[PDB]
Amino acid sequence: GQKVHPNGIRLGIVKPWNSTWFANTKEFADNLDSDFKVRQYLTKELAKASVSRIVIERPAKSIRVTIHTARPGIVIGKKGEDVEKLRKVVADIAGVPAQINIAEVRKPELDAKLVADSITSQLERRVMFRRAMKRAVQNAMRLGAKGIKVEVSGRLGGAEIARTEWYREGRVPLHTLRADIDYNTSEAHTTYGVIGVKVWIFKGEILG
Amino acid sequence: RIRIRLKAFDHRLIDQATAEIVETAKRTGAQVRGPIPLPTRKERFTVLISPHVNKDARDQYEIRTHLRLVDIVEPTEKTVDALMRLDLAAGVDVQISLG
Amino acid sequence: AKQSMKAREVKRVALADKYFAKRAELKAIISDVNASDEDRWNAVLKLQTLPRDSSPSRQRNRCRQTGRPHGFLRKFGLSRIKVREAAMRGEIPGLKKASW
Amino acid sequence: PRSLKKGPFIDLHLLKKVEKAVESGDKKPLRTWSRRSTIFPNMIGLTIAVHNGRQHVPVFVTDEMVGHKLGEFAPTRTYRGHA
Amino acid sequence: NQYYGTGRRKSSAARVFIKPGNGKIVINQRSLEQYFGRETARMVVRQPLELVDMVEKLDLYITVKGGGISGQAGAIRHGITRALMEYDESLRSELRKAGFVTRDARQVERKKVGLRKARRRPQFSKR
Amino acid sequence: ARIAGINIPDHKHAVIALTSIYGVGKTRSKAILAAAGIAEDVKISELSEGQIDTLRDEVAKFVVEGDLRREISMSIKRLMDLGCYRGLRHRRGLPVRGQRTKTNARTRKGPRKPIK
Amino acid sequence: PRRRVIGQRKILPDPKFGSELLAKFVNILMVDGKKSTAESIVYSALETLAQRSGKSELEAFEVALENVRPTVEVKSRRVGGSTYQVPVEVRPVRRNALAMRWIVEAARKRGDKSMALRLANELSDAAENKGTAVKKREDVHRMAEANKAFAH
RNA sequence: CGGUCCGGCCGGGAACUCAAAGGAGACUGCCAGUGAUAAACUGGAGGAAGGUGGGGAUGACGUCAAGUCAUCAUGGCCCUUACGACCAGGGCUACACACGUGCUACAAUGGCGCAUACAAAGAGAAGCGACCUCGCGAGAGCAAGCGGACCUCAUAAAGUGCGUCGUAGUCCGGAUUGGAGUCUGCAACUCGACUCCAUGAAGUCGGAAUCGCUAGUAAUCGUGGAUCAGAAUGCCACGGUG
Ligand SMILES: [Mg+2]
Ligand SMILES: [Mg+2]
Ligand SMILES: [Mg+2]
Ligand SMILES: [Mg+2]
Ligand SMILES: [Mg+2]
Ligand SMILES: [Mg+2]
Ligand SMILES: [Mg+2]
Ligand SMILES: [Mg+2]
Ligand SMILES: [Mg+2]
Ligand SMILES: [Mg+2]
Ligand SMILES: [Mg+2]
Ligand SMILES: [Mg+2]
Ligand SMILES: [Mg+2]
Ligand SMILES: [Mg+2]
Ligand SMILES: [Mg+2]
Ligand SMILES: [Mg+2]
Ligand SMILES: [Mg+2]
Ligand SMILES: [Mg+2]
Ligand SMILES: [Mg+2]
Ligand SMILES: [Mg+2]
Ligand SMILES: [Mg+2]
Ligand SMILES: [Mg+2]
Ligand SMILES: [Mg+2]
Repeated sequence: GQKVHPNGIRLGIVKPWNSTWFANTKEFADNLDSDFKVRQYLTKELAKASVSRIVIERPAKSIRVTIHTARPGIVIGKKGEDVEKLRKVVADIAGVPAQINIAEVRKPELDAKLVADSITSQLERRVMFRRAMKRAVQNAMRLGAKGIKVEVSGRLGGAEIARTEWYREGRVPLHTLRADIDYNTSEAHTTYGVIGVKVWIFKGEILG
Repeated sequence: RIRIRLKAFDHRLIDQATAEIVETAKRTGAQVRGPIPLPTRKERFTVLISPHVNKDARDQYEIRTHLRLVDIVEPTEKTVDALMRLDLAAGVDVQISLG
Repeated sequence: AKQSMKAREVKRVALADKYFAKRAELKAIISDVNASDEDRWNAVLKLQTLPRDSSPSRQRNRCRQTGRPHGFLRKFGLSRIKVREAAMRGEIPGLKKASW
Repeated sequence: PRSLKKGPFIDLHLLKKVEKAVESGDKKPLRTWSRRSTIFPNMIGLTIAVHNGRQHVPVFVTDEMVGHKLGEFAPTRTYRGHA
Repeated sequence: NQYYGTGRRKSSAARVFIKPGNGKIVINQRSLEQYFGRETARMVVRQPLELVDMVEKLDLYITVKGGGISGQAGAIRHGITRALMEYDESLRSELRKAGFVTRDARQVERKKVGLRKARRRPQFSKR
Repeated sequence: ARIAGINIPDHKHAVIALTSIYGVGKTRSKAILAAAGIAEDVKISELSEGQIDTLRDEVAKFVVEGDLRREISMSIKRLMDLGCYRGLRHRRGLPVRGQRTKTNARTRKGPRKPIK
Repeated sequence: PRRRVIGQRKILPDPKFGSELLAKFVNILMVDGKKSTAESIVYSALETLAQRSGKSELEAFEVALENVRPTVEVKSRRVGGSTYQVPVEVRPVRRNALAMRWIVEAARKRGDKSMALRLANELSDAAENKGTAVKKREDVHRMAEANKAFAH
């Protein structure tokens, strides 16, 4: 293994964080623990709906969860019922008075997490992995991103030896530190094992 | 005087937050000294990155706490209620003390 | 690690924060300069009668997500591999790669 | 070494067992896992069956052992030789 | 009357105030011979006033902080040359020939990872 | 010349020649010269018998060669006949106070014996 | 190197005399970075040697070094089955380095009391055309004079 | 400038070091020659730095069935009143041997004692712990300041001045061993660190071979942090001479 995390190398310049707050040297670990509890809870619950990102933000002794999702219909459902049903239990998990903001994403076949869970769920319901990859690749290209590179890996539907496929198209420079490279990965649980999916999507270079 | 000491993680956000507090305090009170900077606390960490065995494979990370100090020398009766009313931005900690 | 080990560390934190009082009591009565000598003997003996798992020096610092014993970091609460995974996903604030 | 201000160290059950056995006065082996306890002169003249990990090795206490903790007379490892 | 120069070196910051005088080279509230215990360091202090003929023509007032003996002395030299180019302004070609104005851009190199120092690797061996 | 029954060197300095006895080292020798009033800048040459009388009294106040060798031999013998862990380690001939013996115990194991 | 043609390295002269040759000599004498003790050694040695010989330290050190400068040196070529050891005309800045290096190596190999006296005695012998440095120069030069045939 | 308890120390003062934030700046820009009118190179006047200024970060498609099922996740198999648990004690620290990586040395460019000067980076609340008293010391007791450009860790050392030592197993080296101890900790025997007194092994520059390094590098000297109740000759960093 060689490469760098392409989100972590751009955590400073172009990509923002996923948990922005401040602590002393005394409550830093407990902030991390309650953050990770609400992250695992939110992912496990609204995994049927397609979340994309979670901005955990705790301004001044109250928590705030901004859920970037694509389909708000399974997040909300009826007239603001399940969102408060989630909000009281986020307050229950973190122990703090709470807030939940729920935001949409436009073009839900362009972010890095959504394409990855699409290929993941298709591989769980047992489609051809080449059809899954090539479908997602040409969907992102006709949606108009500059680049996409997808890569599935391991136990590819009927093998004992585990090869690693990747397709690129467009242009997607990774050693550029000023690009906008949405990277994310995911795991498919099949009875052939764990099939790993990674996807880079280059949206556009950003200037100073 | 009430001294204001603002600690944060992002220098853009801390500049915007001290800008909003200095203009809100300037609108009401008188004799704000200035948003001075203090030494940025550069906490550092070294992690082995291999899960089993490589001593020669390491990353090093920093948490760069930026820290500003804004002084208010002549508070009126209501600037202290203005700042205790003022909800400050998400990701900036503040400490205020008269004396 | 094993789930018995994680619950074992929860047992240790429970007994430590339970008997935080009596330990400071008997260690004052041990370490004080002017003290009744049989009271000092009784302080040592009652300090033994306390359960051994109620020392703060007995709890190993586990990870707070996977219980890996070696490779802790106190300002994060997580092990080194999980803190690399979380820091590169971006769940820890202000944590970029230290280039100097 | 143990600090002089704390006195010596002997745990509750060996101290009580020693005092009961010296108030009675019998010669049976006092079976004892407490390897770390400082020998008192009220333990002089007794057989102490110190656990060495594997078995209960016996020591017959004399006047010379007045400060030495009990595991000095009980080698934990076993080394015959390499030849 | 006075002139100002900031000199910098490895970790030394020097403040030099040049005046016309008789030879008083006073550095941080103690004399030059009481400050520097090396004639090489005193040489590095008085080098540009050896290039020009102003050894006893001009006094000064010098503070310095940080660094070491030679680092402090090199910072003194840099501040003095900056102040002389502030003073007569015509010795720019002379100080460029002397190689004194050129701010010494060397620093302690940072110890990298896996290496015992800045560049020394440990004892590699095939077995 | 003689101090506590054993000769000391003559041309050397005072405490450096007084360190040449089994039992008085540099600190105890400095304390001896402090109690004697002879400062430590004199040689053993040009010292008179009154000063050697003071030194002999003050040195015999301590525990020096013969009694110290009885002390150490009786202490090691006590450990060995007691049969404690340090006694067992002394009669084996290995490092006592907790060193390692996978390598580097050569002060107690002497040279490196071949296996042939 | 292979690509770079690197020139020389500027070293500041001594505060005593201004001699770049003495700057090179105190650098070659100094070990473990402590320049001050080697400065004291070379200043004491030139002071006492000029006090014996009469004349200045600069002229005395220079002529006793000129009596131990090499003229042609030896280096391997190997190309047959045995090692050719061809002679090479030295460079006019490298002969200084060889002279001071052999002098300080003979001074370290000497058996005197202090290194000031070691350098003093070795450079007085190097003025009187005797000593270990002089014999080393003469034997390196005589090996080059033997292998004069490989001036191909 | 004032007032000086002579200590930036109190009125101050925006000039300075400094602390950040925003910038300007270095790009073959200018010149000459070579060069195919080109790419480019050899130079040099300017400039704080001349050609990538220096250092880091960034590790292409892939190779080695490389490593980890013991961070984690997981297909299958195996265990299920036990291969799962819980507790006490022991072991992971053994030792006729061999290797790897380091530290201390073998000394006079040095050792010892007495004074004297110059840093950078950091870390601190179950914590850092001044000042003052006691102990030769490790430390003890009292205990303000402090979430800290505020106080504490904390004296930097090599260096400088003087004295001494006289090339020796030495005033080198410090191992090992006995006694006496302080701290941490329920608990220092196996099995901690450190202090004091004493003891003072081998070693007098290293065969075959082999390694690191091109400049603030090598070499040498100190200091900190993480882990951490206590436990680094390591690891990660910072400066000093060079
Ligand atoms: Mg990498
Ligand atoms: Mg598990
Ligand atoms: Mg522990
Ligand atoms: Mg260095
Ligand atoms: Mg290593
Ligand atoms: Mg290796
Ligand atoms: Mg080898
Ligand atoms: Mg002795
Ligand atoms: Mg030019
Ligand atoms: Mg140029
Ligand atoms: Mg690059
Ligand atoms: Mg394999
Ligand atoms: Mg157990
Ligand atoms: Mg181990
Ligand atoms: Mg005292
Ligand atoms: Mg001396
Ligand atoms: Mg010798
Ligand atoms: Mg010694
Ligand atoms: Mg001693
Ligand atoms: Mg010998
Ligand atoms: Mg190189
Ligand atoms: Mg620490
Ligand atoms: Mg520690």
